[PDB]
Amino acid sequence: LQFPEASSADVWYIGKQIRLNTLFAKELIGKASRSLDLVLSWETQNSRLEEAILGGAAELIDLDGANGIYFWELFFHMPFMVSWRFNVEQRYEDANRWVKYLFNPFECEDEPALLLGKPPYWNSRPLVDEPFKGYSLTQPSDPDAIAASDPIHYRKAVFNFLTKNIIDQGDMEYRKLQPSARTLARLSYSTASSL
Amino acid sequence: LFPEPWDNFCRPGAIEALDSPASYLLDLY
Repeated sequence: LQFPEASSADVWYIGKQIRLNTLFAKELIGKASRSLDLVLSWETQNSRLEEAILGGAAELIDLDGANGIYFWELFFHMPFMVSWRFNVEQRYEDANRWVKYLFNPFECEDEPALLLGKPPYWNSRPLVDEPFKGYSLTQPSDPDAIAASDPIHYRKAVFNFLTKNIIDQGDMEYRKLQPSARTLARLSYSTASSL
Repeated sequence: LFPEPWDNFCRPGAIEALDSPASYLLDLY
C-alpha cells in the first residue's frame, strides 16, 4: 500500500510503502516448519535471514508485526515465570539461556564474537533486542501499555532482574543449613560483582 | 586481563532525577 506521495501539503508521512501482504509469513511457513524440528532450530540467524526476504528485512507489519515485536517476548514469556516461580526452582538457568538467545548477558564468547555472526547483527553485548535496534526520539502520548511496548533498550531491566533472581535463588539455598555455608555463595559474589 | 572480561556496560544515561507530577499535581491545569 502507498500513500499519496505527490502530496502538496506537508505531512508527517512524506511517502509510505506498506508491504501489506506480509508474505514474509510464507518464508516463515518454510523456516518455521523447519524449526518445528526443534527449538534452536529457531535462530537469531533466522532473524538475520530477514535479508533473504525480498532482499530485505523484518520490520514486520500486521499480526506478524505484532509477533515480531513480541518475538523475543514470545520465547521469553514463560521463562518470565520460570523466573517468577522457577527461580525459586532451577530452570531459571534455562530462562537465562533464553535471554542469552535474545542477548549475550553472560560472561562469555569474547573471542568467538562473529562466531555468533560474521555480520554484527548481534553486538558483543546485544543491548537492544536481537531483532530490534535504536531509533529517533518522539513526543509523548503515553498510556502505560505504550511504555510496556516502547521501542527502547529499557527492557534490559529484564536481564537485570533475571540476574538478581539467579543470585537470590542461590542466596536462599544458602539460607538452607549447610556447613559449606559460604562456598557456592561465591556465585552470589560473581553475580553481584557483575554490577 | 581475564578471559571473557566482565563488562556490565551501564550505558551512560547520565542518570538524573525526574519530577513527579503528583507533586504539584495542579499541573493537571
